Amino acid sequence: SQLITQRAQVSLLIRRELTERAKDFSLILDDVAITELSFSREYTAAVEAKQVAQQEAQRAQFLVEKAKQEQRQKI
Amino acid sequence: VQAEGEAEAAKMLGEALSKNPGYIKLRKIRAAQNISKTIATSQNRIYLTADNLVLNLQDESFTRGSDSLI
Amino acid sequence: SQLITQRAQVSLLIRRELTERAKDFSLILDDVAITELSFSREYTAAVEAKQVAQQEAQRAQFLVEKAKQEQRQKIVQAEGEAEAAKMLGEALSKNPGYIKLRKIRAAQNISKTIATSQNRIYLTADNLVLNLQDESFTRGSDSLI
Amino acid sequence: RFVVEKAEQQKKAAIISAEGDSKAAELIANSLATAGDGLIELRKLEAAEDIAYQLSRSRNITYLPAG
Amino acid sequence: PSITTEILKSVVARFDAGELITQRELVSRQVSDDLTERAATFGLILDDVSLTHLTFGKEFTEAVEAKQVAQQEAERARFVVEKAEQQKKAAIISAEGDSKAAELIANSLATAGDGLIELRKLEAAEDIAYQLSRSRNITYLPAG
Repeated sequence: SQLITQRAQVSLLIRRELTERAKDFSLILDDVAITELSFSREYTAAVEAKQVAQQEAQRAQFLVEKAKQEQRQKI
Repeated sequence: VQAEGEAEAAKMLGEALSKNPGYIKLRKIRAAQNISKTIATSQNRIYLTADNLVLNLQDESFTRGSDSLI
Repeated sequence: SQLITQRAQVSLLIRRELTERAKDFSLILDDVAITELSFSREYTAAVEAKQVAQQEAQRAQFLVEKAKQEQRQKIVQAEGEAEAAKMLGEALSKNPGYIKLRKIRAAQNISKTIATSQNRIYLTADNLVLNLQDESFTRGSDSLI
Repeated sequence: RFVVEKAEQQKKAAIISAEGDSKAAELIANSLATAGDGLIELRKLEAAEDIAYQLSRSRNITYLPAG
Repeated sequence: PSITTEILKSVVARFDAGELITQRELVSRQVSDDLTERAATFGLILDDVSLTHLTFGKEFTEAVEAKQVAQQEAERARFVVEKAEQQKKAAIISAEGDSKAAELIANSLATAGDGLIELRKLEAAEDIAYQLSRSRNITYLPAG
């Protein structure tokens, strides 16, 4: 969570680390860029399930109004 | 250990159901619904009774439930 | 247990033993070290089962929290059911005709769902109220007086 | 021994579920003693509809006539 | 081969997977210093020594997944309980509707018999007999 939400911090930290490390090797590091990041399908499944939970808490908010209308029909 | 857990559960649950055990009937209905859900995808050969469909409206047992509600 | 946990000590012990042994054979042992260690599949199965047992004894720690959340949800749903019961059992106090009407409507809905189903239904011909001489014909009307 | 620890945790998680069920039963009993068990009949009808729908696709379920 | 194997095995037998992951600096320093000391005897400078590929057993991967899914389940259940609260609201609303309907019908039926029930029974018999009139898998056996 921190790595993604604070991706800039870790990116620049790794950039500085790479610059310092490769300085001894006479290599100028013009820029260090994180071109991709991925996780195991289980962690992505978990985050998808979190989005599912939020959207379910919204679908319930819609279901209550649907229930109001159904109550009116019953009455 | 397991029996300790079961006895502690039984204390509170029996105290609750002391007054009126309606929760048992409601739980039975919910368990029937869950069993139906699991059966719908099962491989067994089930043979229910058409009475489950409450389609026979003229049968003498139709008004049974409401009769018990007076 | 001691060998693996203290593999270094056994390694140096066998180093000393091998160098002193081969010394008489005019063979200098530049370096003696252990390269591999394996046991019967049963001992490894036992150690793996110990690890899995520890893992499950840890997993129970999350099972209990799941139980806590399930308890909260159960209490919420039960509050809803209790309020519904108190607000609906007073209506049927006088005369529970609504239950019979609801039963008829539920029969109609069940028929609607069954019509397109895939089961093998075997209803009873009495549902068709075609037998007009059965002596049950007047039962419903007779019940109205 | 670790299985005994697991069983201790399971006993804890079963006492918790028992407390939840007991609270639910307490609420519903307090309601039903004063009110009456009409909600149970309504839920019976709703569950009959729901079950008849749920089993409406399985081809290995058959409905024989009562008796 | 011998020096690398001995150094790595000695370093790793000190700790376990959890300790290995938790303190990367410790293990890195240990391996670097031990390898440099060993190669000092053999006179081979180690320009850079770096361990960069860690892979554990399936048991510890399953344990880590359980640990993560514990917190993820907590987060998701924090909203599942909210959904259950909304469902309780939408069930109290439906219960109120049904209770009002029952109140109306009971008030109208206590004083005026229950002939409507019989008439609706006949109408529903007709309607059901029509609804099931197309399914080929519905059979009507005689009463008893």
